[PDB]
Amino acid sequence: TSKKKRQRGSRTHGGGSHKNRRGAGHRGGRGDAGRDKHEFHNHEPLGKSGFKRPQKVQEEAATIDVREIDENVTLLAADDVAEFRVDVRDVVEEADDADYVKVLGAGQVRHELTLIADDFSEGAREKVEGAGGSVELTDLGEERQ
Amino acid sequence: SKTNPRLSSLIADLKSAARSSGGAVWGDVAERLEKPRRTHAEVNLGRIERYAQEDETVVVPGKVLGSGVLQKDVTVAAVDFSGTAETKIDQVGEAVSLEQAIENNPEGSHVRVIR
Amino acid sequence: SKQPDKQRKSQRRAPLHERHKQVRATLSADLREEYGQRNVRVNAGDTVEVLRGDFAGEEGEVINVDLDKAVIHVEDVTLEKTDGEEVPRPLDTSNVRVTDLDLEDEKREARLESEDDSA
Amino acid sequence: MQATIYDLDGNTDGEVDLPDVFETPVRSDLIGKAVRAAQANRKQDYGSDEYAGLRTPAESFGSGRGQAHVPKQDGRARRVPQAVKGRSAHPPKTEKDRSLDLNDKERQLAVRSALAATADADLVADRGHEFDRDEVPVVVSDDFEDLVKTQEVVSLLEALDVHADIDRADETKIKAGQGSARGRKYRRPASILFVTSDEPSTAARNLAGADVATASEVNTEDLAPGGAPGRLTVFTESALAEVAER
RNA sequence: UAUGCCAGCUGGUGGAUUGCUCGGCUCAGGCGCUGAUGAAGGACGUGCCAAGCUGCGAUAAGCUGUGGGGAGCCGCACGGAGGCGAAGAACCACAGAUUUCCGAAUGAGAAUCUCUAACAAUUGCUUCGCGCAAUGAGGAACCCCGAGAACUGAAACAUCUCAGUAUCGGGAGGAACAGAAAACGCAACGUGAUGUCGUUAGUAACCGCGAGUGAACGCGAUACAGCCCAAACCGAAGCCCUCACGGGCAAUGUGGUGUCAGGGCUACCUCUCAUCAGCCGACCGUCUUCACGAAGUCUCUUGGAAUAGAGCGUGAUACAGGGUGACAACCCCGUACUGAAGACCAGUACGCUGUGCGGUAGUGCCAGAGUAGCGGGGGUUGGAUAUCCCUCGCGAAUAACGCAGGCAUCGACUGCGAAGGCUAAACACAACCUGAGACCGAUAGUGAACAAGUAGUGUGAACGAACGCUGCAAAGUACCCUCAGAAGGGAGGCGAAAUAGAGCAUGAAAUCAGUUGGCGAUCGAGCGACAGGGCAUACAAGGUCCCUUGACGAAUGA
RNA sequence: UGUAUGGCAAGUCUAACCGGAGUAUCCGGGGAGGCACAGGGAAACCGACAUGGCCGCAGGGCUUGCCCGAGGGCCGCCGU
Ligand SMILES: [Cl-]
Ligand SMILES: [Cl-]
Ligand SMILES: [Cl-]
Ligand SMILES: [Mg+2]
Ligand SMILES: [Mg+2]
Ligand SMILES: [Mg+2]
Ligand SMILES: [Mg+2]
Ligand SMILES: [Mg+2]
Ligand SMILES: [Mg+2]
Ligand SMILES: [Mg+2]
Ligand SMILES: [Mg+2]
Ligand SMILES: [Mg+2]
Ligand SMILES: [Mg+2]
Ligand SMILES: [Mg+2]
Ligand SMILES: [Mg+2]
Ligand code: NA
Ligand code: NA
Ligand code: NA
Ligand code: NA
Ligand code: NA
Ligand code: NA
Ligand code: NA
Ligand code: NA
Ligand code: NA
Ligand code: NA
Ligand code: NA
Ligand code: NA
Ligand code: NA
Ligand code: NA
Ligand code: NA
Ligand code: NA
Ligand code: NA
Ligand code: NA
Ligand code: NA
Ligand SMILES: [Sr+2]
Ligand SMILES: [Sr+2]
Ligand SMILES: [Sr+2]
Ligand SMILES: [Sr+2]
Ligand SMILES: [Sr+2]
Ligand SMILES: [Sr+2]
Ligand SMILES: [Sr+2]
Ligand SMILES: [Sr+2]
Ligand SMILES: [Sr+2]
Ligand SMILES: [Sr+2]
Ligand SMILES: [Sr+2]
Ligand SMILES: [Sr+2]
Ligand SMILES: [Sr+2]
Ligand SMILES: [Sr+2]
Ligand SMILES: [Sr+2]
Ligand SMILES: [Sr+2]
Ligand SMILES: [Sr+2]
Repeated sequence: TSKKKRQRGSRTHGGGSHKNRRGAGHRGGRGDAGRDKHEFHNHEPLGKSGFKRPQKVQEEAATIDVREIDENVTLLAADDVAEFRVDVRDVVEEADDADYVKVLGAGQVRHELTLIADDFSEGAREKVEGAGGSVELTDLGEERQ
Repeated sequence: SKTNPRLSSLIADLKSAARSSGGAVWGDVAERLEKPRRTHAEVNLGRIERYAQEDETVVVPGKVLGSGVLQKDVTVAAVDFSGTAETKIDQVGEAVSLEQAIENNPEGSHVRVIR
Repeated sequence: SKQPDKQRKSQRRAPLHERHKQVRATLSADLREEYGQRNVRVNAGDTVEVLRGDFAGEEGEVINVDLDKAVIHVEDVTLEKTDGEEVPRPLDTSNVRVTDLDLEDEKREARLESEDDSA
Repeated sequence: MQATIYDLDGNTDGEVDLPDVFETPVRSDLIGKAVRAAQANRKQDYGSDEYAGLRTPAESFGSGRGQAHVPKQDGRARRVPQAVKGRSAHPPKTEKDRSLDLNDKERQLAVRSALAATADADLVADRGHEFDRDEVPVVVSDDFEDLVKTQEVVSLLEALDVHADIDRADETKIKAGQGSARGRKYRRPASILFVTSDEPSTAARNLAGADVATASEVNTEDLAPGGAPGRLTVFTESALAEVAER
């Protein structure tokens, strides 16, 4: 039996005095009203913060950790098997509406991998080079000088 | 009120095994199953590989999911398993329903609880 | 349609020619065998037999067929008024069965004996 | 498991395996949810006139004539919820969403669970069906869809001892209440479901309470009418096979 | 025991309750213009007796014809009298006749009338004659162009909000508007008319940066469709009226050509199936209407009545629904299946007829101005410098040129040709039609189930109810008595039932009369709760209760 | 924005709309896009512990105090 169901015969319905549940006064204004005065509480200060750059001049990268590539190697046998050669561009989903494919270095690399992507971090490299492998850049990743 | 009739049966089966036998885990698992779905165990393999030992049954008071790698020959026991978890477990062990483990281990011995 | 409201509505607010079907009654064994039907529109010359009222098991000639109110008057199916006069009792056709027909009309005799049409 | 196939005379004509989906756990909680979400989805939007009771210029005369401040026009109290011929305060609305969303998998799994509830002989007798048979569901050969007469289907169901169900679902209840005044005067018990493969059984559909279906679209409501599992279904050999990939 | 109090009883008063539904409410599909050939609306008429309503119009609840229909009929509405109908009536579908006056109202004036040939008024064409034509006004909403509030919110308030909402002025159609890029700008080697749905997104943007306001490109979908002038170059090769003769138009340019796959002119390749005009013109579907259509009206009991119960039997591509003296697949209409017509889709698609698509080189022949653009003032938008618009001032280029790509100038690159035009289909609305319902069920639901926009209120604009139910059948109470009496009353009659007898199914409460139990004219007031005595009580649905004695025997306790 | 329940789970849900049909139910298709899967920075831009240490509840083991100790707690280290 719900709360609303037990409210008949209670007169005030949990509202205290019948002088309470009226108009905007019981609320303290309308909507967001009184945001600087009596209701400054748990409200962000008055003012502008920073700037925005035009949306078509904004770059959105395709993020993927070395941990995700490594956990799924046995499952990804549809890609090249060398002395593992894998094109990261064909692994990440949402690779069509993204600017470039960047490989992030978070986690462990228990295997030998030959990674092919647009951009790499200093950490993505150190974790693949120190675990027996190469990092080969794409022809689009040549915008780094 | 638990809407599921078979979670309510599993709990009843876990309760009888805690009483009629020498179980001290099956009743503890049933006590976590009675508690809300948000408090239930949602666990991946990357935790079963880090904390489980071989020849020791792994008991999960919820559902087992499939993110991460499992290399150990552990026999995992849960309420439910994700279709990818069970594929990744039967590859290097055995995914057993908690409802089997009650008949297969009514004493509830040599068992680790993972969440 | 299938709604009780719209069903009774069509039966009451029915044009005069469509009220013909409202005064239909079942045919006897001999008559069903002969004309290939089960029922017929009752006529003022027809003879008939009562199956459901207080007057069940009595025969008589159909003296009137009122389409407007959708009922029939049959001979000897009377009611005695206070002044001793014997006024007719209106009968439903669905409570009656035809023993003998009136084929005085050439069009009705033509419509009944034709397997394509139904009178 | 094995399913015993029948011919149009009522004798055994071989047997084929009963598909995997009939070993799906009977979950009345998911079945019942899939039926309530189906029933409510075909429910029509109602609502009283938006302007009812408001079609008046009624005004109150303030404080002075010794009467309560109620809007009046010609000595009659109009508009306000408390006044006779006034507006409904919180009336039924047309803007309301009377539709229930249900995740595809939950509905699919519920069909499977209801479809499976058809395999257990005890559940079918617990649901209400009157019959004398150990093997359930009834499995009939594809030569069933060719039958045209209903009286011949009766003879098949009389031979299969499964007619005491249509004898049960013959009686009609005349509903208590004003449902009478809206079209729903009668109601009858749900009976046998005839699942075919090409076209629904034009030959069976007139039988007392019997619903007819096809394995490409036989839903939870057909399998479990009113959320109650275990309907005494009768499949066609090609239906029992086609119903597997559902 | 007078006045009187509490409870009940019979009978009223009252019309709640239960049951019922000719009405409502909402959703969905279909459909969708009318009018000077005088609409829509109105007034007055129109019947054997006719007040209301419905219909109709001096031919007046109706006249003709074709088809359907059929023994009956003369509306609502059961009278009396009379009539019509086998010469095929009633009824229905289609086509037509008639169709008073006021009414856009149009000869002129007028409260529906009157006065001595009338497109009144304004236009087009014009035989310059009202000769041939056009506009006018209506319609639930939807649509398009204009005009454009305040309450309210911001906790006051002024910019802002409410909101381009309300209301007002103009106008079109079955839909409207939009529309084949001087585009987009996921900048690309990319998309490729327009609406609309989903999403993009409460994003970008705006804003006393507060309250709040709020796109788009793209994407997925619905539906698809693409063309015509101006000019160049031809220059009367042309158009309109008329049966014709004839007339009118037009060099201030009709007609040809041509229209960013730029075109034209000059010189060649080839060829058309594009395109424009015009003929033909559905299938399928959908929607509405119709034809046809299975099986009991058997047995006994109850009953006023079988649609009940028990027994026997039956069809079902039909067990949706309604009717019928009670619970009906087999009594009646229907329902499934099958088939027929109309409308809509649609003058569309398909086909056909004519035409002719296209390419190469040469040529600064042609390509829409107060325009593009700048400045001042206003307004509006998300438009931020970078929205669209009005207003005042100023004002250009000619494709070898110009506009654009979210600040301006310059060059590049990319895209695209303004200032001329047309355009099917996909969506809006719900008057109209049919259908549907976990909506309402007569103080509800529409204001309106009834005389409903009725009665009735106001000078007027405008405001506005209440009223549902005899019975299976009127069998709607003969006769007698009484009375001043078609009253009412009594007796009596019908029906299962008159306490069903006319606002007549049931018949609550407040309350009234008569009456029963209790109390009662020396007595004190939240009317009672709990205890306990008097008196009162037919049955049923409750069956316990008193005393001697005895067993048990807590705290307590002689 | 919480909570209870249920399905799926490193993924999850389809919207409009299309097909089917027993034709508003219902069955198939539809993943456009939304949320989650990495954060820090106004921006440019860069880009993290599938576990290193110490406690220790529940539970398990043992030769019955001693072990293993999920979740938890206290630190490290890591990205910006
Ligand atoms: Cl930014
Ligand atoms: Cl995890
Ligand atoms: Cl594009
Ligand atoms: Mg015949
Ligand atoms: Mg009202
Ligand atoms: Mg009313
Ligand atoms: Mg009721
Ligand atoms: Mg005049
Ligand atoms: Mg204010
Ligand atoms: Mg503004
Ligand atoms: Mg302020
Ligand atoms: Mg605005
Ligand atoms: Mg844009
Ligand atoms: Mg031309
Ligand atoms: Mg009465
Ligand atoms: Na209150
Ligand atoms: Na894209
Ligand atoms: Na009104
Ligand atoms: Na008063
Ligand atoms: Na709705
Ligand atoms: Na229409
Ligand atoms: Na005119
Ligand atoms: Na009259
Ligand atoms: Na007329
Ligand atoms: Na003239
Ligand atoms: Na305020
Ligand atoms: Na003020
Ligand atoms: Na402001
Ligand atoms: Na009858
Ligand atoms: Na604007
Ligand atoms: Na200007
Ligand atoms: Na552009
Ligand atoms: Na009333
Ligand atoms: Na997606
Ligand atoms: Sr409250
Ligand atoms: Sr302040
Ligand atoms: Sr995508
Ligand atoms: Sr009539
Ligand atoms: Sr009548
Ligand atoms: Sr005063
Ligand atoms: Sr006009
Ligand atoms: Sr197109
Ligand atoms: Sr041009
Ligand atoms: Sr620029
Ligand atoms: Sr009343
Ligand atoms: Sr006045
Ligand atoms: Sr009497
Ligand atoms: Sr006192
Ligand atoms: Sr004692
Ligand atoms: Sr999905
Ligand atoms: Sr930890």
